[PDB]
Amino acid sequence: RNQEERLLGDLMQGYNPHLRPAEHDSDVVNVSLKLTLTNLISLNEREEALTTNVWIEMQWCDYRLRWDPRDYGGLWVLRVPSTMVWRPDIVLENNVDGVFEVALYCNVLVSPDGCVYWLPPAIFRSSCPVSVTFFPFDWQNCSLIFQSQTYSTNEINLQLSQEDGQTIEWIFIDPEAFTENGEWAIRHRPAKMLLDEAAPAEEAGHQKVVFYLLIQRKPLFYVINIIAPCVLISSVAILIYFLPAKAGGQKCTVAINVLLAQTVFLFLVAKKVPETSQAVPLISKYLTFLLVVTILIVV
Amino acid sequence: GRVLDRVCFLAMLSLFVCGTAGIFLMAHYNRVPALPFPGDPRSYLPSS
Amino acid sequence: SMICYNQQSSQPPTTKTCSETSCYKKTWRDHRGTIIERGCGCPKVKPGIKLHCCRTDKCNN
Amino acid sequence: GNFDVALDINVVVSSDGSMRWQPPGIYRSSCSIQVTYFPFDWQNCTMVFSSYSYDSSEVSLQTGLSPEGQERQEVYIHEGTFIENGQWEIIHKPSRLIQPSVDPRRREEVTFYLIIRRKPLFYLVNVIAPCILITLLAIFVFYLPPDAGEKMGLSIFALLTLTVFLLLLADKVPETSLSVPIIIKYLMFTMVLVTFSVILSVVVLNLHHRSPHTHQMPLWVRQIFIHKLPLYLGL
Amino acid sequence: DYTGHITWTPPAIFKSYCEIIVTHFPFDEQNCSMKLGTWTYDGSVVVINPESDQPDLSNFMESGEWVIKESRGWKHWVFYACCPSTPYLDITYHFVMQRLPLYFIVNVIIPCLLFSFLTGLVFYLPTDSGEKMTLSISVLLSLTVFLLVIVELIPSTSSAVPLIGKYMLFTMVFVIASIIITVIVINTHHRSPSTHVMPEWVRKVFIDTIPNIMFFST
Amino acid sequence: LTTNVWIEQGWTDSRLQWDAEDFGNISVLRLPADMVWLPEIVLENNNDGSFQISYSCNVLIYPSGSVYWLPPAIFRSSCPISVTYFPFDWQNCSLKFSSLKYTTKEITLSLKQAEEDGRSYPVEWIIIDPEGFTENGEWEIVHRPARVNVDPSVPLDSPNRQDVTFYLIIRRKPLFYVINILVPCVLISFMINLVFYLPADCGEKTSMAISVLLAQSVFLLLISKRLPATSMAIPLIGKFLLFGMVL
Ligand SMILES: *[C@@H]1O[C@H](CO)[C@@H](O[C@@H]2O[C@H](CO)[C@@H](O)[C@H](O)[C@H]2NC(C)=O)[C@H](O)[C@H]1NC(C)=O
Ligand SMILES: *[C@@H]1O[C@H](CO)[C@@H](O)[C@H](O)[C@H]1NC(C)=O
Repeated sequence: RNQEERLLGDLMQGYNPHLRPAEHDSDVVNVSLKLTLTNLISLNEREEALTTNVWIEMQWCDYRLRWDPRDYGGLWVLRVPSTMVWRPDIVLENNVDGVFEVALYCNVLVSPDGCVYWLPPAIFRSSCPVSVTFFPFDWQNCSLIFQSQTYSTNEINLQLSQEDGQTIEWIFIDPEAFTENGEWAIRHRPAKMLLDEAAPAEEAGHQKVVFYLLIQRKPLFYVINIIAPCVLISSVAILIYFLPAKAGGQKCTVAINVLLAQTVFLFLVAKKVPETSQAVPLISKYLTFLLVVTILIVV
Repeated sequence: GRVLDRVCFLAMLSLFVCGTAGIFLMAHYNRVPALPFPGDPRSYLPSS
Repeated sequence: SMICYNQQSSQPPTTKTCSETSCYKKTWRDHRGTIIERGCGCPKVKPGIKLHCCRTDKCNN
Repeated sequence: GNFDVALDINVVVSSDGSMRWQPPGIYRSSCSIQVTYFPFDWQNCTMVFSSYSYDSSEVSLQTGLSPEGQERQEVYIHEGTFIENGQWEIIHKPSRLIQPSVDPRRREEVTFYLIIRRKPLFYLVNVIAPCILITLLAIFVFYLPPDAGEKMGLSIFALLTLTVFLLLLADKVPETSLSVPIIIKYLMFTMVLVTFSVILSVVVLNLHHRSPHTHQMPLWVRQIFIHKLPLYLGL
Repeated sequence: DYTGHITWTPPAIFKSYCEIIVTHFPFDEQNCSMKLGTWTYDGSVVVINPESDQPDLSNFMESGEWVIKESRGWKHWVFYACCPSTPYLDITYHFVMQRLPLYFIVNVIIPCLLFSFLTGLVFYLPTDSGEKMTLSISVLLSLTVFLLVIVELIPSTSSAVPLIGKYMLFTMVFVIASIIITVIVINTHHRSPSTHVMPEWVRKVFIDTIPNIMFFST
Repeated sequence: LTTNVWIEQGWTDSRLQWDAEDFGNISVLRLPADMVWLPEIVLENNNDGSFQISYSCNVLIYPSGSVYWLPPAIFRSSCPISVTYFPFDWQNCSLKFSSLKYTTKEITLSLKQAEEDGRSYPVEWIIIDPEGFTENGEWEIVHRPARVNVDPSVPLDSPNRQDVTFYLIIRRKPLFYVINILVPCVLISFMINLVFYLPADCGEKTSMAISVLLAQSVFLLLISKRLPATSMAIPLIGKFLLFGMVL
């Protein structure tokens, strides 16, 4: 530890973690960003919130944390608390619960060239406007917008990460370790870097890294528990045309009791449909249609 | 009344089947687009 | 019998013997880097994973 | 997962070195529920207090003496300002010092017990009495004439009301599987009773509407139900 | 200790992602794991070792819904292609749990059985009573109201159809088939002699080839 | 009971005094609350563990040594519910403020003394700004008393000996329950008298009566979610529903 402690003491002499690393004026600190999704926890439609477990890989370089390994016994890496180094204050801008920041402030890994690696994990609840027209056969386009809270484009250059020759323009997902969400399947997972050309350069949050999640709902629960029973119970009402039109035929009993069952189904779906008002959900349209059909059968 | 029942049975069955098929096919054709961004030919997956 | 390699990634080569008629090499990338798993059999790989199943001795590497 | 006290307050320090600390706490503690006699049940809930780090060779525990003293073994409840829980009555509230087993080569704790009885008036009003009424109605379907044509309606709507009360109870019952609550046993018993009322009503309606020209009478049926059993049943 | 030995036993509430199979619910078996490792240290600077092959279950409070059949802890070394000298270590503790099914047996399966038994009983109701479809449609109503109970009780997942879901759908389809066939029977019963002439095949099948109980009068 | 309350604390600190003429006629100073001694007044009546005020604002000190502090707070307290006359019931909740850090020997609690026309009076009530107050959607406030309570039962060295209690006696506005539950329940229950007019050949009497019973059961299902399952009394609507179901 003597070489590690020596290096830490020599590195932390006069180091201000609240001052951006710039060796010359008009220097822009390049920050490369990658996002790994470990599990899509949920999408609550009534709060319009996507809850996700992510690991954010941030890489930048700090000239003040440079050292030569030969002066420290061949030490080639150092684990430093993330509070003691300068950090790009990257936050999820579109958060719905007020949590802008990462869940755990782990150690950074400083290299002899001064290049800092940081992989904090985070629980994020992000705002996802739910398009309800085809519910429960819908797909959603959720967004995760990452930007610096304090620094501008003349101070940090926030870009997507580069692996060997190729830019990672997607959310990374472990093929082996990923467990699919029980109600949502990820079809597309791109990433983009957006910078409005006419935006003020001195303002902080204009260079954004946006990760998109296009997710398709698996509707099997609604098919099994709601849609097919409702279809069957509504099709029962068609049978009254074969009952006799006399006392004991029981046409009206059958039709109106089918309507009562449909009202019970209205109560069942009432606790599950989103409560926005741009569009009528597909399930609500179908239940209204089945109701009207039963009304016409009774008439 | 019997012949009236037989006519209106076919009418109501046609209505029920047509509405059911319309709703189910609007459900069936709502697929995610083949590309993440319309007007952009790229697919944004890691090449192998 | 069948003599198949079983080392991980770029480790020193090591070898085992099994009863299956095929060796397998399984390549996938995690958040840190690339992992290669070598063994015998032909496992059912989940999508996004490269698999090379070969039926000759010491064919993983 | 909360181990600590609710508020950081002062400690009273005497000149001889005595140290008295009376912090407040809000504690959610694990209580294994015995569900067998719910909602006529009583529960034995427990609060185990102990030093998390120091062992018996460093910190030795004893039960807290009250102002009464005399080696108390009880939770103290100030009778003036204590408003009793509307659902629970405290039958016993003892306190004990649990010592761990001897090590050949768990820590000592002070345990406070609350034996508490549920007050079941809500379930008597909302579940038991309607079930009694529905059972009484299920009895009287057999007094309904077959010619009125209202046996199936009464019996199945009684079953439907029972299902509504099952929906009522679904929000309140414990969800464990070590036993069945007695109220659920009563509900299932009543459901089986109404089901059997339906079955026997269907049998009676079958007998009442047997086609005379197709169905001929077995002579044993004529001997029993026309000649023998009526004078026993008062018909 | 005076030798520099450190023991640290903090508590935690672990909320771990585990793939849940709902196929055999409520008779389902789960295998759920806890992967633990040093976040920022690889195996060359920090080595983690299991204290024992088994998780410690001596102070385990017994659960009212799950029984842990087996449990184990496995250490894993991970080597990457780029760095053949630095391992990455983890310890994964897994527990195999079996659901206690009594709650769902009593509160879901038994009423479904009762509604299923009453489904066929409409075929012992004579048509002249005029109560057949009252019975059938009211049993359907009871099933539809109990659907609320089932949805309130079971987890709502779309990963697979559970056994309770299959039994519920079977019971509902059973009731609907009973309703359809009862309507057919009632239509056959009320066939007028004048408008509907009797087919010869119907008379042959249902009146002539009847070697069944002769309690009947052809 | 959940309340938003601004608690006003006043006390003289003889160390924090100055003559204004030696400091440019400065007559007021704003300081962080963490720099001065505080009595540490907390809500003892809380039921969620949040004893303390929410926002620890600045204190105002004056040349006389007086310290004024108006921390706002959001408090969740235990209000036992009497269900006897529901939904025509009124509740008596209290907010009990005291110091758990100091006893009667260390601090003395009292009500604020205000002045009108040069005559002082104790503020014996909860202050509500008439212009800015928005009434609760279902609870009207009838009484707002304030008291200083010192009980002799507890020992004198107990911090719970003295307290200042602010009471809210509040009446429920029954309009929602009258419109949505009570009136439909009564009108369906009174249809049970109509089976006596139904003929026995065309009027299905038992179906109508058992359907009234079913509707009563649905209303019990509605009511059961909205009240605690206490045993002090039966709710008034519960009494009517039991009576109607027996009938
Ligand atoms: C910071 O990032 C920018 C890209 O956002 C880098 O710019 C380009 O880098 C390539 C490869 O080195 C050069 O061929 C281009 O000429 C660069 N373009 C610009 C804008 O100059 C830039 O080099 C990065 N800076 C550092 C210090 O790595
Ligand atoms: C303050 O006001 C008084 C008023 O009499 C004046 O005499 C004095 O000079 C002023 N300034 C200071 C610093 O006291």
